[PDB]
Amino acid sequence: NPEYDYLFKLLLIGDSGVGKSCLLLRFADDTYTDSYISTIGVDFKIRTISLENKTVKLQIWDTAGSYYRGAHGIIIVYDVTDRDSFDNVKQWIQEIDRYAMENVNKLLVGNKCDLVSKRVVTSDEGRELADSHGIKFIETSAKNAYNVEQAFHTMAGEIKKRVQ
Ligand SMILES: Nc1nc2c(ncn2[C@@H]2O[C@H](COP(=O)(O)OP(=O)(O)O)[C@@H](O)[C@H]2O)c(=O)[nH]1
Ligand SMILES: [Mg+2]
Ligand SMILES: [Mg+2]
Ligand SMILES: [Mg+2]
Repeated sequence: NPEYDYLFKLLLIGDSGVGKSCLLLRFADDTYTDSYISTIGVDFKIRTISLENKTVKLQIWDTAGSYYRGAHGIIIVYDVTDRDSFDNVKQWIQEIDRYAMENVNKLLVGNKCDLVSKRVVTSDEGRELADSHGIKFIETSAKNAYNVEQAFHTMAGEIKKRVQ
């Protein structure tokens, strides 16, 4: 009996400091530290999930390579407390659309939503950007786990719809 029905390669991209590695560690290991992480110590993380009746193995990178790793899905992360990281999403997307797989799936993530007093990008602004690009949007906090599992499951769900 085969271990899994599907293998999906996922890449997290976005400006330095937005929480890409923290999002991965929370999802894959259910850990979080405020302490600086230069490297997670491995090239990628593996987690297996269930989608309807299918077992899906997720192979996830928090660093670019090929540059986009032949990813089936790309999670674009900004920090809701950092306006520059949000504006730069426009550039990340532009590069994905030109240089990643032609029909790669995309998800917009606004991270650090636990920091309500430091927020400078509204949820509505995040949603507007995602809508303009025809992609889904989710706000997360790696710190308290809010929406982290949902973000990756949502990404997997979008890929599955495309590959059947
Ligand atoms: N308050 C809060 N801080 C976060 C969150 N995620 C990451 N951080 C902080 O942001 C820093 C940068 O995160 P990191 O994962 O290294 O960002 P990366 O450069 O995109 O890989 C971390 O060291 C944490 O201090 C979050 O969800 N909430
Ligand atoms: Mg990192
Ligand atoms: Mg700027
Ligand atoms: Mg800058």
